[PDB]
Amino acid sequence: GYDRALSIFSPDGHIFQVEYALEAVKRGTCAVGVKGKNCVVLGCERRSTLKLQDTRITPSKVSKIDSHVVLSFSGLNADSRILIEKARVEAQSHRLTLEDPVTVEYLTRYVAGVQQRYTQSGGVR
Amino acid sequence: MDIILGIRVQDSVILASSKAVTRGISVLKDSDDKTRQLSPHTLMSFAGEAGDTVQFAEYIQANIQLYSIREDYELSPQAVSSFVRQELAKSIRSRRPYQVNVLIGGYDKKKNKPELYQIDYLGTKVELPYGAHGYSGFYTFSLLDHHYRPDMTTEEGLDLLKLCVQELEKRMPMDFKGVIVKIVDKDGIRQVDDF
Amino acid sequence: MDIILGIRVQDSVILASSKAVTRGISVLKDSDDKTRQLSPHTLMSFAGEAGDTVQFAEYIQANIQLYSIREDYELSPQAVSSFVRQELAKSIRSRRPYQVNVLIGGYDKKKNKPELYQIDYLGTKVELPYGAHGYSGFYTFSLLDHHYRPDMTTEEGLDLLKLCVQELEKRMPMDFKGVIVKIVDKDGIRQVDDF
Amino acid sequence: SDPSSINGGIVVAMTGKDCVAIACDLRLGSQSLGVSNKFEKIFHYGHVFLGITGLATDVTTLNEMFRYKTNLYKLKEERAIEPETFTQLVSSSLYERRFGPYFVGPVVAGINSKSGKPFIAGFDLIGCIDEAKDFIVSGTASDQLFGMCESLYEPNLEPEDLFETISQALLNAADRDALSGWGAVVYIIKKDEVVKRYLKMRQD
Amino acid sequence: TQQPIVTGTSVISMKYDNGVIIAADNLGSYGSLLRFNGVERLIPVGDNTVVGISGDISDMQHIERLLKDLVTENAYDNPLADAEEALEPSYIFEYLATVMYQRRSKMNPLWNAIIVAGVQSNGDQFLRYVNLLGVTYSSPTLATGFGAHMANPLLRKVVDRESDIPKTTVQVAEEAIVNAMRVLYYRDARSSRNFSLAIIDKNTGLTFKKNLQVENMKWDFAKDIKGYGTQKI
Amino acid sequence: QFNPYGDNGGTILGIAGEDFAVLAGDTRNITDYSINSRYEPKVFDCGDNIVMSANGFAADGDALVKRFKNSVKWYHFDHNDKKLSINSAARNIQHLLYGKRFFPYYVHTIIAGLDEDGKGAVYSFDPVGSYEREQCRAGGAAASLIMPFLDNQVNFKNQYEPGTNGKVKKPLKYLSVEEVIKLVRDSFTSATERHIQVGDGLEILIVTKDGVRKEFYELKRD
Amino acid sequence: TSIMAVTFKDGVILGADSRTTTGAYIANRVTDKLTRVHDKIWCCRSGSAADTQAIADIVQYHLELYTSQYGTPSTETAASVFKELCYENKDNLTAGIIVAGYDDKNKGEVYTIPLGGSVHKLPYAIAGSGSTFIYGYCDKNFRENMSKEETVDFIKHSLSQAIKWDGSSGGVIRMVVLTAAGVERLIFYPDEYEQL
Amino acid sequence: TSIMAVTFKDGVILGADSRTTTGAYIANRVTDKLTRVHDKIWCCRSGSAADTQAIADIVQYHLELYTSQYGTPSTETAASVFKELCYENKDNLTAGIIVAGYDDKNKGEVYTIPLGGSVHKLPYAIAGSGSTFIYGYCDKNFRENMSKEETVDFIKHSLSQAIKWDGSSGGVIRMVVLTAAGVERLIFYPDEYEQL
Amino acid sequence: TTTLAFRFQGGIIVAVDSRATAGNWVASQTVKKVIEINPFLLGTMAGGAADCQFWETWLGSQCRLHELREKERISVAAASKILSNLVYQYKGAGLSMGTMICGYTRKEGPTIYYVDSDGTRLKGDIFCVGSGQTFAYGVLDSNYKWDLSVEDALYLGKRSILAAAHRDAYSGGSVNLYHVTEDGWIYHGNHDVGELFWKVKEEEGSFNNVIG
Amino acid sequence: TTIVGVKFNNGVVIAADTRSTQGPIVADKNCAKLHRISPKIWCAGAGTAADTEAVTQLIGSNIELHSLYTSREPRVVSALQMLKQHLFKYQGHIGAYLIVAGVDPTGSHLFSIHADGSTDVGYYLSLGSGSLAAMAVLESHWKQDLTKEEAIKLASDAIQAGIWNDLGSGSNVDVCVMEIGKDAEYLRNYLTPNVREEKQKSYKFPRGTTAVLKESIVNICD
Ligand SMILES: [Mg+2]
Ligand SMILES: [Mg+2]
Ligand SMILES: [Mg+2]
Ligand SMILES: [Mg+2]
Repeated sequence: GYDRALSIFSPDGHIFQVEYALEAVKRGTCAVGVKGKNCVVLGCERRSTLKLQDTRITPSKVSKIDSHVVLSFSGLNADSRILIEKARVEAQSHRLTLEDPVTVEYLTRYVAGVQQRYTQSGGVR
Repeated sequence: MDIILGIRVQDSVILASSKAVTRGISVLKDSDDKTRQLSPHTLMSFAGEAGDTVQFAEYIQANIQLYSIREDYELSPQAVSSFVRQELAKSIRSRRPYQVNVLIGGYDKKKNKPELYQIDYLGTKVELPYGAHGYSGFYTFSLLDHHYRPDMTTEEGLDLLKLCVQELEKRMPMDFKGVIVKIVDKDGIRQVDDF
Repeated sequence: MDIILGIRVQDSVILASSKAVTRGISVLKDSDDKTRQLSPHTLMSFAGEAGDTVQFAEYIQANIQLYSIREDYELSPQAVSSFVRQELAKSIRSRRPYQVNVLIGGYDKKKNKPELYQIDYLGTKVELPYGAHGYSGFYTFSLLDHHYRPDMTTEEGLDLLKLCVQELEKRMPMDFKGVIVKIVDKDGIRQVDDF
Repeated sequence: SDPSSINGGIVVAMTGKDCVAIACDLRLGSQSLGVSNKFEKIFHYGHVFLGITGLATDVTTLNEMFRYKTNLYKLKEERAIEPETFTQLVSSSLYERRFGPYFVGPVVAGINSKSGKPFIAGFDLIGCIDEAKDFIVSGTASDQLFGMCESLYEPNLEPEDLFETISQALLNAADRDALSGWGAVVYIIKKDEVVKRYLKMRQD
Repeated sequence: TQQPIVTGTSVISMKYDNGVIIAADNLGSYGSLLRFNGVERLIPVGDNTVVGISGDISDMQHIERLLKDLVTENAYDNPLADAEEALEPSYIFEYLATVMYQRRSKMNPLWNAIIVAGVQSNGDQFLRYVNLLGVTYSSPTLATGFGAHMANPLLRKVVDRESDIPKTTVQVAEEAIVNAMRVLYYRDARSSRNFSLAIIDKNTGLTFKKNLQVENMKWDFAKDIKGYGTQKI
Repeated sequence: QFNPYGDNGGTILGIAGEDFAVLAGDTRNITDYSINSRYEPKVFDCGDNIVMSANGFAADGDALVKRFKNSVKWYHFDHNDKKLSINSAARNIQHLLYGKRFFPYYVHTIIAGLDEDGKGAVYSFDPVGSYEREQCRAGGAAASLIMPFLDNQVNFKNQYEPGTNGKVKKPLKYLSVEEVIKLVRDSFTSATERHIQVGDGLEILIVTKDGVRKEFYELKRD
Repeated sequence: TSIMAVTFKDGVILGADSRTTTGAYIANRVTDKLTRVHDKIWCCRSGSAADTQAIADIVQYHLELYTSQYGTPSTETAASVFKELCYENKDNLTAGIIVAGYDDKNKGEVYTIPLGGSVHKLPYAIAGSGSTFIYGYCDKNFRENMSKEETVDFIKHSLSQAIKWDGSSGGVIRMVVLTAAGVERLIFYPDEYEQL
Repeated sequence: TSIMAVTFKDGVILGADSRTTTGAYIANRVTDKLTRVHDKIWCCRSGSAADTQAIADIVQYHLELYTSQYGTPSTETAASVFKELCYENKDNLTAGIIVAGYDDKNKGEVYTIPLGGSVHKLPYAIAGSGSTFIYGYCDKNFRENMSKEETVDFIKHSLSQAIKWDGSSGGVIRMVVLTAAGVERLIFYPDEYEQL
Repeated sequence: TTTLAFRFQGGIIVAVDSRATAGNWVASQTVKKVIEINPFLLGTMAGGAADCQFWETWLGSQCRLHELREKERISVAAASKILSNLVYQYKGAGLSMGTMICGYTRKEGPTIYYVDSDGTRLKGDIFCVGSGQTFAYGVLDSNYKWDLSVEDALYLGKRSILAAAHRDAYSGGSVNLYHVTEDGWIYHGNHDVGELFWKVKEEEGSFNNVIG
Repeated sequence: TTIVGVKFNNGVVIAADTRSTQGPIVADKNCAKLHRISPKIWCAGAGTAADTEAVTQLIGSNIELHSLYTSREPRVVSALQMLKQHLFKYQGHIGAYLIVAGVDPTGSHLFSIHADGSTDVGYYLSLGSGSLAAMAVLESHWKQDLTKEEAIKLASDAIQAGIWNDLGSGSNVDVCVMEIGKDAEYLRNYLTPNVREEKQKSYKFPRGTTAVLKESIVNICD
């Protein structure tokens, strides 16, 4: 298997590949989350250099992970699908074994854990 | 386990499933629901080897729920039944096969038709107006051959089912402790509380 | 066959015996009287191998009736029970043994005491305050250990028996279709019609 | 399907000074199900005592058989059978069924009426005589009885002491066997008085 | 899982005051066929240990190779290979015992019973048994197969407990072993007349005797035995 | 077909005092109707004031004892020479046995020592690792002969206070090491009389806060 | 067992080892497998010791009764009686018997009776487990009309080899010489025959 | 099968019958059971034809590879390779093989490898079902340092007898002579050997 | 074994015997067949002593890890399901377990799950499990009402195990009693059948089949 | 069992141990395995205990009736023939393995009978589980022309080999000597090398220890 340590420390203590991943996020369309007294709203910019789009079918920016939890994102779209698919699988696996849907904190911790794992594993960015 | 039936009428599918769970010479439970909702308009009843039954049902349930979330869409009964069959067809040549028989009752919203699928542990699928697994069928199939009509109402279906349960309660050697009855139609899945 | 019970109270012996006869997956009959009057104050209930049961019961019945005519006298329950035991004890080392278990309830007129004898197919005899054959005892013996008293009336006995049947109807896997109950006392043998 | 351990039960016998003791539990079961708490396994024909463990139908049958044979003996011999002689009759009778045997472990105890000697003997199911000065054991807790007796026993115990010894041997052997217990009876036997005592023991 | 084909019968042995004796016949049976007659079943390891093997001969030859290779390995980077770091009998035994139990645990046994006889560097006598199941035990006398039934009773008359060992000379002990070998030849239908014997002594070292024979046999009384009951002539 | 199990006979016995514990076992090792050895010990000092016997199939018993001794060695290496408490030993041994749940060690295992309050402790195991602390336990071939005796003489079962109408039980109390050794010796001589696999010798390991002592007694050799 | 019977010029000689076995244990190392059923009619026994003894005992009884009524029986007659028992009870016997006797009309005769209870009249016969190993040898070395000393040597060498290879066979080599002269018992110990 | 290999003054001779059997049916009456694994290292095959062939084919491959790297292998080496295969796969083989070869240092050598995969170096060796019947004969008639003609006669007579008694053996007697001179194939038809 | 656990007005009763057998050999009379997983969770043991003992203490380790990771006590549903999913992996291998996972949580209330080695998992109000289960059922069922006082409930549980200890040869030794409430579990003593039988006979007037 | 027979100058001697087993349990520690068939024909028996007793008693009975009928002392070959034909008829199902010996008008005789009906003749014989231990001694020490006292020693030594080395054999040595021109001497417990050691403790209980529910006088008279 391809094994290279891609995320590594530099002399100043930074992991440049992680920081460069942040720049990809900074380049992504804006997304915002505001929580009310009795709700949460997720808002998302969609850049307008694209007309002739088909809005029916184009992947929407907010994804349902389970019927009670949603995930939005800024950054590389193709990357986001991988995190969403894993999150959706874990959501069903949690219901199967614990007989209760995920807490938002749990689901977040899982997704966060996946992201961290890709920062100290060989062969991946 | 043992008794699971299904009848498809004009506008709904009705599943009836025995309530007893017996291990040895003891009825451990008389209120067991041998069914899982796979999607809002699809219900699966099941019977077979202890443990295997629920483990399989819940595994299928998890898989269909995952699909629903991923596509924000509900698989047709035909699609679900085909997925289930394939899963069982794999299982039969495994190291340890799932020994579970199932009925899948669903309302297809695109066609506005109810649908009943009978599938045994080998992955043998058939669509039927009425179906059963185990010894049940040896009494009920002949009775439904006689009294069943394709244009029946949900209420006519329930009475037809009451006949089946009456016969089983007369001639079956074991006390299966009555049935839980569920109706699957255009408005989803509901449970008849008095039967 | 399957369920046969017996309770001896102050002034009578009560036998309760299931009504079902099952061959395969069919209950052929739900009103079977698993009992024979051996003499006016002696009743024998029985359960075991199909055919063997009745053949044995009727054979014993014929023998006791013959004795009664020859002596113009009624054998005591103890005497009858000992005759029955010996017959079974012979049988067990035969080419083909009778596979029949019995309860013998009798009222001994010389002692004015009711008597209950439990005898299995090996010819194992015991006199008991209450007895059962088959899986029945696994539920009822513990229950009678608790609620039974030696000075009970026939009516208290019947209620105590209703508890036993209720428990069996809750926990037994098979539908034995209720019981026929018979009382043996100083006035002979009568059948309770509503149970 | 092992006939000697369907019903369960035990018998033990011991000699003392000018006395013998024979004891048995009271259980009769059908495998795990206990059925009767009143099934005595010790019988007597005149002054000769016989205990029998094993298949209960054969226990009953053999009692009825030895009563039959000892009654006829007495009528023809014009005297009660002695234990040495009865022991021989038991052996004859079991070996007669050599290839279709009674599934039993009989034990004989008694005091010879002429010599005054205490006497005990045990038998296998096929009639072999095990004679002993000290003790005989039998039943489903026979291993346990062997262990109790072999440590607890001593010769020439007085009747009141022998009672304690045999009762303790039986009780503690019974409590390590699932198929023995549910009551106990002890017979203390002297030249011309016999005392029967029911023991208090655990009912599980 | 196996069945033994070519087999060796008893290995017998005992301790005496200064050392140990061990013996075994030279036969490789093939069922009831007495097929091979030049088979050495005592294998010396160094000048302080002899390993006697019974049971399957194909597995015995495998063990020979293991022991021969063990010697080679112990010499590697070992300046004291013929001195303080020479192979002890206790080392050789624990190795075989380890292998035997591993093989039984993998359901593929070496179909043998083995006795390791020798003298440790401190002068102590070593005698221990191990078999196909990995079962091990020590005793003043040890024998395999028929030997356990017929030799041990004879050898135990000489050394019945630990305290009898200093009182037993090599002359007495060898007499008993040689006598035991005769008895087994009378009575074991898978034995041969020819055998080997080895003495390991804390003073005289290893003496290995080949091509011995059972002698001084009683057969003369055979002539008087006629019929099986009533026959006179 | 190859049978990977054998039966080496013998029998063992653990009794726990107030400030001591004994673990006894005969020294006879058998297969079928032959004696392999009249003195082959099967009760071992494993360190940290823990004695152990694994009785039944000797090859399995030796492997187990070997592995537990090795477990004790690594417990020291990994936990700063900490003493392995008897309760911790028992639990470790459960995992050793249960690790072979589907190809078990054919042994009844008993260990003895002192608990962490200085009180005598005996633990016994079934072949797959069920374990229980007890005052008293015999294991092996003659366990059925010995155990009911110990119920009577160590825990005073079925013994009542004279005159009390069997209403007051004989009161429980700890026994001296002198009394316990008497009960052990009598247990084994009785067992030797009536069980063919038991005989030759008896070796007792006693455990106090001062360490591990031994005592050996002859048993009948027939 | 290794057994054989050999006709020669003056009569017939029977020979046998002396090993009786129960598994690999030698229950008897000095057995006598050469058995008299009449003055000059003998047999060699192989198979179950119990079966062959019970049979020989019955045959001896029959021939004693034959003798009392009709005089001396022929060797053929003796062999027929053996056969009848062996054939009719073939399901419950393990007996391989060689019958050998001396008439004055018929001289030496050998009949062998294997497991089925068939009868086979032969110049010589070999039987028992050890016989397998000397078919080659015996076929190459047997001649008709040998002398007594030649026949004794043939048997001694043959059984020596059978004993050498068959672990079930062993002990001494017993022989019985049947001629007009009478009946002679010979024995040969290991130290002689082993080193032939 | 009946097979054997015999060392003698000038080298070694291998011999074999030619019968291959499936039950009582003779699948091949002219089989060649003497098989070359090297110029002057040959083997006699008995047991399963498939097993012994598969084995010989593997051994021939090994010795060809040995030869390419280290020169001519010893007969001991060839026997060791046979053993390794037979021993390590003892559960799945029915092969009784005799290995025979000629060195110039070691002259003639014979190693026999029975079912277990043990190795036994011997002056001569016999194997196969037919061998049982000639243990007696061969032990009595074998001498060391025989001449070529004497050895050919010993083998011819021995296998003649094995064939006479063993129904599994039969056909022709093949031999292979291994000496410093080279390799010679001999054959002997029934009409010759049957009436020895 | 005989074990039971029932739900009622005032929480959960759990009662077990203490016998262990090797065939007809009574191996122990003093076995602990209840395992305390946490202050609010109990597990009962029937079948293979080792299997139950080992996997139910293992269960406790898994429950402890759950509350470290989720900062919250595990639900009875989830605890029972860890054990049942574990045994289902071993299905066919020959594990022997009849267990009941009893406990209270805020979200569930008092809850009992039957879990066995064929992989069966059932929520329920009453279960009896073991070789003496039928005897315990007979008594328990006939005297059970939801409204029982804590005092009467404890006795019924104890009396039901007694019933089985008496009749079932493979049950006995002593009774171990537990009560589980909103505040957790409370132990209610070890009750030797030696004394309990005679005490109950006298005080209750039951067990007339027995020579008094 | 271990049993033996040894011939000497003027007669024959037989011996046996005294252990009886049921599996690994010792049922009888002092059972008599030397059986009288007639006054001067004694039989040592191994195998199924009841079978050896019954078959020995039955033939013993028929020998007595024969002796009376013929007005002659019974011969060993008669007992041998009657025993073997009986046992053969039963095809081994009567598990009696017998060493038959005695003196009669014909001389002194020694035979063995297996269960199955096969008989052997010899100067020294052994049967039973301990027969190999015994035979090892007999093969080591037997010679032609033994005295009575030498034969007894050899025989009892052969039984001892069984007692010590065979788990199927133990306790005592019984001997019977049948010399020509003399009464047979049955030496019951000729050796007793397995006397139980003094117990450490008396287990005699305080009177009143055992809880009692009822008493009653039992009537044994008429
Ligand atoms: Mg109980
Ligand atoms: Mg012994
Ligand atoms: Mg193959
Ligand atoms: Mg041919």
